Parts: sequence; C-alpha cells; structure tokens
Amino acid sequence: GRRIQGQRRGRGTSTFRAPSHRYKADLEHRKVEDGDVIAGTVVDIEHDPARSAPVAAVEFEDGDRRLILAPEGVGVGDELQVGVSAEIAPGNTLPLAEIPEGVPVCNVESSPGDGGKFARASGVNAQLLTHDRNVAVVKLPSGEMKRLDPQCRATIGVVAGGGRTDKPFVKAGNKHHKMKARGTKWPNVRGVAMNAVDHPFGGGGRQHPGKPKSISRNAPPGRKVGDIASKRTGRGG
Amino acid sequence: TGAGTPSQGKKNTTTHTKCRRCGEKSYHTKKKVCSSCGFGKSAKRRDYEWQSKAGE
Amino acid sequence: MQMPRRFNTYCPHCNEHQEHEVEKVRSGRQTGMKWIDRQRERNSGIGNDGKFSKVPGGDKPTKKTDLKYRCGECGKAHLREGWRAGRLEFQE
Amino acid sequence: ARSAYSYIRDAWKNPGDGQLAELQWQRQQEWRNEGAVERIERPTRLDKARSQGYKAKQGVIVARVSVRKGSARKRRHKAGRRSKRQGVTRITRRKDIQRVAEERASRTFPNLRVLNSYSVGQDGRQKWHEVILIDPNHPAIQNDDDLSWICADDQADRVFRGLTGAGRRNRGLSGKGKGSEKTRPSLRSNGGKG
RNA sequence: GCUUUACUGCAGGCUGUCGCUGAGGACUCUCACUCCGGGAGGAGGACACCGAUAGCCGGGCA
RNA sequence: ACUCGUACGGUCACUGAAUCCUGCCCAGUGCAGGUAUCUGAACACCUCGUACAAGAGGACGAAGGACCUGUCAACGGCGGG
RNA sequence: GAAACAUCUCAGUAUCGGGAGGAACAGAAAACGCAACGUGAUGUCGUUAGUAACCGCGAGUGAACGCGAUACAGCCCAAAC
Ligand SMILES: [Cl-]
Ligand SMILES: [Cl-]
Ligand SMILES: [Cl-]
Ligand SMILES: [Cl-]
Ligand SMILES: [K+]
Ligand SMILES: [Mg+2]
Ligand SMILES: [Mg+2]
Ligand SMILES: [Mg+2]
Ligand SMILES: [Mg+2]
Ligand SMILES: [Mg+2]
Ligand SMILES: [Mg+2]
Ligand SMILES: [Mg+2]
Ligand SMILES: [Mg+2]
Ligand SMILES: [Mg+2]
Ligand SMILES: [Mg+2]
Ligand SMILES: [Mg+2]
Ligand SMILES: [Mg+2]
Ligand SMILES: [Mg+2]
Ligand SMILES: [Mg+2]
Ligand code: NA
Ligand code: NA
Ligand code: NA
Ligand code: NA
Ligand code: NA
Ligand code: NA
Ligand code: NA
Ligand code: NA
Ligand SMILES: [Sr+2]
Ligand SMILES: [Sr+2]
Ligand SMILES: [Sr+2]
Ligand SMILES: [Sr+2]
Ligand SMILES: [Sr+2]
Ligand SMILES: [Sr+2]
Ligand SMILES: [Sr+2]
Ligand SMILES: [Sr+2]
Ligand SMILES: [Sr+2]
Ligand SMILES: [Sr+2]
Ligand SMILES: [Sr+2]
Ligand SMILES: [Sr+2]
Ligand SMILES: [Sr+2]
Ligand SMILES: [Sr+2]
Ligand SMILES: [Sr+2]
Repeated sequence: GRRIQGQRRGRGTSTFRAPSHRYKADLEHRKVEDGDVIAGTVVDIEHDPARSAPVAAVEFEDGDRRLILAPEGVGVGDELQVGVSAEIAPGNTLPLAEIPEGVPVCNVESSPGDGGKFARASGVNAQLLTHDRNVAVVKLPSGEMKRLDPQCRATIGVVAGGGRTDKPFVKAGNKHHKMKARGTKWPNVRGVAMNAVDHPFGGGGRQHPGKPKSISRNAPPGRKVGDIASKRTGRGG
Repeated sequence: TGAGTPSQGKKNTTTHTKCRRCGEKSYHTKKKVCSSCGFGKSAKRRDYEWQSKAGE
Repeated sequence: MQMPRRFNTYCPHCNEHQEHEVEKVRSGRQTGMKWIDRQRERNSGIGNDGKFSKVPGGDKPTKKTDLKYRCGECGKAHLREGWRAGRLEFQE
Repeated sequence: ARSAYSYIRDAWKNPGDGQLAELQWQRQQEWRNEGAVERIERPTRLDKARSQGYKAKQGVIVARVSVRKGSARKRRHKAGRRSKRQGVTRITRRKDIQRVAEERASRTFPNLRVLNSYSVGQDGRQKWHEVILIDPNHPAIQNDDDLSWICADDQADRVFRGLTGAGRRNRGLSGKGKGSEKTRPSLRSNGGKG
C-alpha cells in the first residue's frame, strides 16, 4: 500500500510543521548564579500564539527584556523575583526546596536548570506535597506523583488563561483558525473512510475496521493505528 | 476546469534558461541547476551510461 | 496382524535354516555430521533456502513392515521386503 | 640485543593488558572528542610505523582516522526484489574498516598519497587507524631512495585503486597459489568473482 | 493493484547473550559512557546508547 | 517532525449538531495485566565424544505461549428447541 | 531461464559512486604437489576441459596444477650491529 498519514508526519514537511516564524518566545526560567538579587517589573501582557494563553513581558534589573510564562493574577507594575531567597508570592520563581508544601506551582523543571517542562498549559498546576533532603514530590496535572530534585525551579501560582477548554468551538471555522497556529494537519479523515491502500482500516463495501482496533505495542509504523496498546476499551465494566 | 487547453493558459513562468556553462536552454532559474550539464549541482559534467545503448 | 517373535526361516549369512527373532527397526540417532548437514549450513542464507525451506510431507494411510530378522546361532541380521500392515503385534 | 622498538611491539600484542590498558582507556577519551581525521605529529606505534615505511622526515605525515564499527549502513529495497536480495541487517561491505579509514585520510589530504596504515584500537562503537601519508612533491621525498617510488604518476590516488597494502590483502591477493584463481591480476578481470 | 490465520521472506518492536565494561542471586561504589547545568557542578551509571547474535511478534513491506 | 509545544497538552482511532437514550454477552479473535506450575533460543557452565574439533545429552531459563484475570463507545454476537 | 516458482539462473551483467595511465592491474613464493633425485616472479595466448568441483544433485554452473607459446629481470626496506 501507500504510507499512512502518521508516516507522512515524521518527514516534517510544511503541512505538518508548526508556524515557528510566527511564535514569540521560548518561555524558560532566567539564569542566576546565586544570591537571588534579580527582580523585575512587568511591562506588558501579551498573547502567545504557541499556547493560546497569555504571556507576561518583564524588564529585569540588569536591563534584560524577556517574556515569562504568566501565572494568574500577574499584572503591569507588579514586581517578580527570581532566585533562592525570593518571596513566596504568586509569579515568583524559586527552587522546590524553598517553596512551602501545599502550594500550587507551575512551569516545573525536570532536571535543575532546564528552564521548565511540566505544568505549562492554560489553567493547569502542579501541587508540591512532600519535602526531603533528597526528594520533592510534586503532583502533576495528570494526577501522577512525580519524584523530583528539590533544586528544580518552579513558578508559584496556576498558569493563566484558565477555563479555555470550557467553551465549545461551535463551528469548524473556529477550529480552523486555532489549527493554523499549531503543528497539526486538520481536518481529520477517518481511516475507515479511506481505501485499503491508504490505511489498515480502509476498504470494504460499508465502513467498519477490518480487524480489532486494539493494536500491540510491538506493531510497526504503518500498522500502529486505532487503539494503541489499550489496557481496556469502552466506558462500562 | 479541464487539464488540457484551459490549463495551458497559465503557463507564463520562466524556468529553463540558457546555461552559462554548456549553452543549452536547461538552466532552471529557480533551482539554479542545469538539467543538461549539471551546472549548479556538480563540478563534474553530467553524463550517464544510459544516454547510449549498453554496448556503445 | 499377529507375527511370531521367533520362527524357523532362511539365513543368507549361514546359508541354512535357523531360528530367527523378529524386531522392529528402531530409528538410529543422527550425528549431524553428514554431507547433507554441512550443505544445510552452507547453502542457507538470506531469504528462501530452496530445498532447505521445505517442511516434511504427509503420511500414507498404512505404512509397510519395517523389521529386522535376527539369526539365533550366528547372531547376524537381514532385511526383507515389507508388507502393508495397520498394526503388527508379536506373539511371545 | 633487543631494540627499544621491540617493546612497543610487545606491548601492542595485548592492548587490554599492562600499562597500555590504562593508556588506551585515557587516550580514547580524548580521541572520542577529536574529529574524523586528526593529523598527529608522532605515531602512536613507532615500531609498526617504521616497519611500514615511516621516516622522521619532511613530507611524511601521519593521521588518526575513526570509522564506525559493524556491518553495512544499508537502505531497504524500494522496489521488487527476490527474497535473496531483500536483506538489510546481515549485509556487510566488501572493503574492511581499515581501507575506509585510509580513503577518508587521503581525501583530507588531496596532495598526499597513502603509504600504509595500522590499527590503534577500538571502543564499543568505532575503530581507530593511523595512516602514514607521503608528499610526492617535496624534494625531501623525491631524493629518498627508499620512498621516491611513490612520486611516480601511476601512483596517483593509489588508495582509491586498491594499490595500498590493506588494499591488496582485502582484494585476496595474499596467496600466490590455491585460492587466488579469481583474485590475481585483478578482481575486475576475473569478472568480479573474487 | 488490493486482502488475509496462503507459501516464503524482509524491515520494525520486545527480550536474553557478547563487546564497550570499571572498583568493593542479591547489593554497594565511580572511573568509562549518557543526560542536565554558561560554569562551578548536578543526575544517572557499568545500566542505558551503540556494534554483534539468539528467541518471539511481525501483510508495515517484497 | 511534533516542539519558541508539556496533560486545559498532542498523538492514535471511532462516532458525527442539539434533544431522549445508548440493554445483554469476555466463549472465539484482538489488546492489556498476572502467573505456582508447564513450555521457551543462543552465550557461558556440566557430562559423553574427539590427544583437539565436529556432534550427542544435561543444567539454567528471558520475552513469548500454555494457564488465570480485565476489557465491547475492541473485532463482533444477541439463535434452534 | 528453470516451460509455474522461492535456492539456482539471467549476473557480479545493466546501471550507479570513486580513481589512474598511455596502457592499467599483477609480480620475485609462508608458491606448486604430473609426490619428485621434480618445477621455479607476473600477465597473456593455445591446450589441459565442459575435465575436477557446484547444483530444488533440477535447469544450469564451472576452475586449477601441468604443458606448448609470447616476453623475460630482478630488487628495496624494517630489525640486529
Ligand atoms: Cl484543539
Ligand atoms: Cl513394523
Ligand atoms: Cl592515495
Ligand atoms: Cl611441475
Ligand atoms: K528472479
Ligand atoms: Mg518555552
Ligand atoms: Mg498549517
Ligand atoms: Mg472525520
Ligand atoms: Mg471510498
Ligand atoms: Mg493494508
Ligand atoms: Mg456508518
Ligand atoms: Mg462504522
Ligand atoms: Mg588484466
Ligand atoms: Mg545536549
Ligand atoms: Mg503482498
Ligand atoms: Mg519462467
Ligand atoms: Mg522442474
Ligand atoms: Mg557462475
Ligand atoms: Mg593447483
Ligand atoms: Na560457502
Ligand atoms: Na590523496
Ligand atoms: Na568468492
Ligand atoms: Na491493476
Ligand atoms: Na469474548
Ligand atoms: Na516458462
Ligand atoms: Na505467474
Ligand atoms: Na541450486
Ligand atoms: Sr524548552
Ligand atoms: Sr536551554
Ligand atoms: Sr475496512
Ligand atoms: Sr456498558
Ligand atoms: Sr470555461
Ligand atoms: Sr501563471
Ligand atoms: Sr546544489
Ligand atoms: Sr558519469
Ligand atoms: Sr553461503
Ligand atoms: Sr534463510
Ligand atoms: Sr494422507
Ligand atoms: Sr586526483
Ligand atoms: Sr446526537
Ligand atoms: Sr477475550
Ligand atoms: Sr624468468
């Protein structure tokens, strides 16, 4: 047959690429040596094309103008601090060791100094729970208990733009506009609506898959479609 | 719209032009590569054994 | 059918009639050192292996008699042409 | 009596034993951070180098080359192929890693000609070989009664034509009798059956 | 051309084993190696990656 | 490549606005988890064999399979008497 | 081609990448093994011979030593000191 859509993706052609040239900034945490004496004033609140959530423009003491991942409540004029001895106020970035337990946190690092990996999407947050000299247990937005290094930096507060998922797209055109700002091919044609040559579920006189949908993990690209290594399917039971 | 005569009307794009190296009208002005002598692609002149019958 | 374990018959080794003992030919174990074994290892590579990719055929509904006729005095055996028998049981 | 050279030779008979085991463990850390072809002022194996034709003279260059370990880096067939020709994984190249190393060295130095090469070890993913190259145009070599043969026009690109030592061995030309029916005088004259 | 529990194979995935690979049937360490850090340094660690082989799955492909 | 992206994410599929609803079946097939025991390759190891080697057998036993469980908005099924 | 076809065959052919010369390559035995009290660098030509050898032992595939010729040419390092 012909290569399936998921295989065309990997080649990284224009249709599948993200409009990177239209993106604003790669929202990472600032680099401090030690001492904490790095603070800044919020100049503007901009829209970020990459994540459909707002981003805050901050001007630091040493003359550095950088866009930061905006938590909720952060406005123009507000002073944000980045470092070890930073104040435990929403919008400040300090390592997990210095942040008290039971406090909602965002833009958490995986490895110390990476700039932030977890809890970055609209309105989500990570929850810092247990402390130790070796481990800081953080509960990520998926409900997973992630054991991290207490030296991993994070920003206090929930991410801004909460409740975006609450309002329906209503029409196809609204989806179109959102998708044009992302690295995704849209609309989605069902495999079951294609020809046998194009997809494992293609063909037939009527529309239905040709085999069961639950495919093995060991399946090769071109065959790994439908329900990938499903532990279970359905709602009931 | 038919693929024949009505689709021929849009053909006013210049691609293949006179080559600086070989003199043939095969220098693709968009690719900046010659389809005849390989100018723009290789220092060595484009030649292939299939351009003639195997035992010749 | 029934077959006597011991009976009088011709011995081609003794050149006279002696009491023979009948035994079913037990399959001798393979050494894996014959030419065909070395050819299987040599000729098998990438893709199909021709004859070495074939899997052993079926069975005939009834197999022929596979027996050894052992002489009672000289102790040497001889083979005979087998006959189709669904079962072969020995008497004594 | 024994030469000092004989001790470099004896050390290299077992590169995983003695002081050499520790030396290689150290050196390879620096080598892995080095390039594909690195010119070195002095050979790692003096005995082997001198034995192969090296001289501490002007116009004699040495270079360490790293080539990857393993079989062929082959692409799977994109058209109709019979089962025998459908392989990817078990296919190995006909030229040995030493020969690949020599060619990569000769490309880096377009004016020089390959004299010989030798192995200087390997790790888990690559092999290192040091290639002795010669300047056919330097008068220091053109007047050398032992090396001036390499100056001749027919010795141009000698490595790319298999005229090198590792070339001739890889071409199956070692034996003068039985087994070399399809190798001598050339692989091509014998219909590529060697 | 297309399908599959047709024949035979080929990619790919999973898994054991050998090499890289080191010190004191479960374990400790650090020095290779990997990743994070601008750096200092941190995490991991003889595993993983990679090379080789073996078993299983394998119309994704021939 | 996705990705100047991080689960309110994005990948892979099915169904196809709203409204009222979406029953029963896990035996087969698929996927997934488990597993006393069974089966399960090669390397190393043990026995035999060979002044060596081929080779024969053993011990151990990974994934996988047997076996057990979960799962149908998973492939599907919902009859005769 | 094998009157299908998978090994085999077409064939190391077509085609592709790299490179030298006026010719290339080969070449002074860790050779041969008409086993010898024998030959004596290498190409090549004739022959050895469709012989030995390979092969779903099918179709097909296929040398060499030697011999008669052509032309003839033997040397330089590394190390010892
Ligand atoms: Cl979306
Ligand atoms: Cl019988
Ligand atoms: Cl060269
Ligand atoms: Cl002779
Ligand atoms: K064929
Ligand atoms: Mg960012
Ligand atoms: Mg787009
Ligand atoms: Mg659709
Ligand atoms: Mg259709
Ligand atoms: Mg298909
Ligand atoms: Mg329908
Ligand atoms: Mg349907
Ligand atoms: Mg020739
Ligand atoms: Mg990196
Ligand atoms: Mg097919
Ligand atoms: Mg035919
Ligand atoms: Mg036939
Ligand atoms: Mg042939
Ligand atoms: Mg011979
Ligand atoms: Na062989
Ligand atoms: Na060169
Ligand atoms: Na050969
Ligand atoms: Na067709
Ligand atoms: Na069922
Ligand atoms: Na035919
Ligand atoms: Na046919
Ligand atoms: Na054959
Ligand atoms: Sr980043
Ligand atoms: Sr960075
Ligand atoms: Sr279908
Ligand atoms: Sr239900
Ligand atoms: Sr019209
Ligand atoms: Sr136009
Ligand atoms: Sr170009
Ligand atoms: Sr050409
Ligand atoms: Sr073979
Ligand atoms: Sr095979
Ligand atoms: Sr039968
Ligand atoms: Sr050249
Ligand atoms: Sr509806
Ligand atoms: Sr089931
Ligand atoms: Sr002579």
